[PDB]
Amino acid sequence: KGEAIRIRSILRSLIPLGDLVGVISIAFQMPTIAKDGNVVEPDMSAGF
Amino acid sequence: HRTLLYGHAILLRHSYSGMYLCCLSTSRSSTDKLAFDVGLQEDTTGEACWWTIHPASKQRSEGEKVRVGDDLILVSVSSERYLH
Repeated sequence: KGEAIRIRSILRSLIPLGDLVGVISIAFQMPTIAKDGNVVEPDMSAGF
Repeated sequence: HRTLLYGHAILLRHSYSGMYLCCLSTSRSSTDKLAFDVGLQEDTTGEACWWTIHPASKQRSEGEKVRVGDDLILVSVSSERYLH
C-alpha cells in the first residue's frame, strides 16, 4: 500500500537508526549499598 | 485538449530537455530531513512525475476548472510534499 510505504519512509526519515541504537545503548544508574550497606535507590522521577 | 480541474494529477514536461518535472528521492536540502529535491526525470511511469493542483485561496473550489492567472499549490503524489 503506497500510503503504508510512504508512512514508513516518513518515519525512517524522521528517526535515524543510529539515534535509536544510541539511546538504547545509554547506560542506567543502579542502586548501591554502601555505608553499612543500606540501599541507596536513585530517584526515578528524575532518572532515566 | 482537456481542461485543468483543481485536484487533477497534471504532468509537466520541460519544453527544451523533454523530461518531466519530478520529486527526486535524493535529499540535498539543508537540514530539512523530510524535504526532497525537485528535478527532471525521463520516464513518465511512477507517481513521482505527477503533481496535483490545489486552490490557493477560497475563490476557487475543489473540482472546479483552473483559470488563467490563478495561484496554485502543487502536491507531489509520491512524496505528498509541496513545491516550496
